[PDB]
Amino acid sequence: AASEDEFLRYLWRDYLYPKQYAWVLIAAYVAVFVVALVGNTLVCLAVWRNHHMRTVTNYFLVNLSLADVLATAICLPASLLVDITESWLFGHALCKVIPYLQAVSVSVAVLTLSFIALDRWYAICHPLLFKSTARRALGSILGIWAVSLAIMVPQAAVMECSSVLAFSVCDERWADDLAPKIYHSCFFIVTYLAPLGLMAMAYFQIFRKLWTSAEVKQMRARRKTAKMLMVVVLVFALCYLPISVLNVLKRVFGMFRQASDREAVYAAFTFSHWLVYANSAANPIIYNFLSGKFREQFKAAFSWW
Ligand SMILES: CCCCCCCC/C=C\CCCCCCCC(=O)O[C@H](COC(=O)CCCCCCCCCCCCCCC)COP(=O)(O)OC[C@H](O)CO
Ligand SMILES: Cc1ccc(-c2ncccn2)c(C(=O)N2C[C@H](COc3ccc(F)cn3)CC[C@H]2C)c1
Ligand SMILES: CCCCCCCCS[C@@H]1O[C@H](CO)[C@@H](O)[C@H](O)[C@H]1O
Ligand SMILES: CCCCCCCCS[C@@H]1O[C@H](CO)[C@@H](O)[C@H](O)[C@H]1O
Ligand SMILES: CCCCCCCCS[C@@H]1O[C@H](CO)[C@@H](O)[C@H](O)[C@H]1O
Ligand SMILES: [Cl-]
Repeated sequence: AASEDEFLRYLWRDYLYPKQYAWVLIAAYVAVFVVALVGNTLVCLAVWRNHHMRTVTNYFLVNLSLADVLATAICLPASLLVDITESWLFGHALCKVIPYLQAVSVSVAVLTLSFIALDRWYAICHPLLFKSTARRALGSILGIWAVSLAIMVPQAAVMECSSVLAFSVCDERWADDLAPKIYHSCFFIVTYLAPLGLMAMAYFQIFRKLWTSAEVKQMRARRKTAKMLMVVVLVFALCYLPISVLNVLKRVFGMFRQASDREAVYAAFTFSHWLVYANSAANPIIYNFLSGKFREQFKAAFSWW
């Protein structure tokens, strides 16, 4: 009578749920992969074609798309396999490269948003101290890459591919308990908390300032960009909060060592990994709704191809 209820429960646990879980996982990763690649390519195209769009902000936004593409093309497919098998199938060398490239992508992105807020802050709040030209934005972009490429070397250095006795795992090799705590504390503050906290205070001051016929035309244009950039910074802080918190709890507070909640821990990190990659898909979509100049070029792309 009730025996069929027990069968359908084990049918759900053994087959239906895991098959319904792998489908949503792969569809979410694939949908983000496609949208992030097309959108971020359109961003680079829209600025390359439209010469009026070659502002200092948009030159930095193109750099953000390069960091997003780097993570989507290389890191996203690797993260998808790890989140399914929970093992490393790409060998010893890629165990250092891919984790390194992901850290490099995060540094470039947050440093790019920082220089954008810094450029807007001096342009609106404190004029005539520092001149910002597209020629000098290209030099800042190169410095952003040089710094990110350098400071993420220790991340690559600690990666180790160790066999488990038939399958390999890629994880960090730490000689002592204190080093990972100090490193991952600095990682969280340097790549997340400090820049976003400064950015929030910068945009709050920019909001106070923004909210002669030429000066009114200037403000209304600057208002359209501030409204967009504040959303980008807000979506960025949200997309990156879960993984940043999970890494601090794991690496600094020694959590998630018990194997009883294993699947729930995998589910939490998996969704947080996807949220990072979803950010790359969000940015072009944000530019479409909050920027009419990007919207125009995006509509021109769908009409042509
Ligand atoms: C690693 C990479 C770093 C380098 C990357 C560079 C990134 C650069 C980005 C943006 C430029 C920001 C420019 C600076 C903007 C600063 C804006 C600012 O002063 O904020 C005020 C609030 O602060 C205050 O009370 C103080 C608030 C303190 C909050 C502390 C907790 C959050 C931490 C947040 C991060 C700390 C970082 C530390 C930097 C060394 C509000 O203004 P308001 O008009 O009301 O006048 C003040 C009023 O009189 C206070 O009532
Ligand atoms: C899957 C993924 C996605 C995003 C992040 C991330 N974390 C913090 C801020 C932003 N994003 C992480 C991550 O947890 N980290 C980044 C890095 C490893 O990245 C990868 C990426 C793909 C792969 F197959 C193996 N490792 C070094 C360790 C650690 C800090 C992992
Ligand atoms: C918003 C749409 C509805 C979401 C519903 C999610 C149901 C998940 S049931 C799932 O059953 C497994 C059986 O093996 C257990 O292991 C898991 O702990 C448990 O989470
Ligand atoms: C992304 C690829 C799919 C991942 C699915 C993970 C969820 C497993 S649910 C369930 O967990 C039980 C634990 O008690 C086992 O007994 C069952 O055999 C298993 O079905
Ligand atoms: C650069 C800053 C470095 C900060 C990290 C080093 C200090 C350890 S924090 C400490 O970690 C323990 C791990 O077991 C937890 O049990 C505690 O609750 C928590 O307070
Ligand atoms: Cl792994």
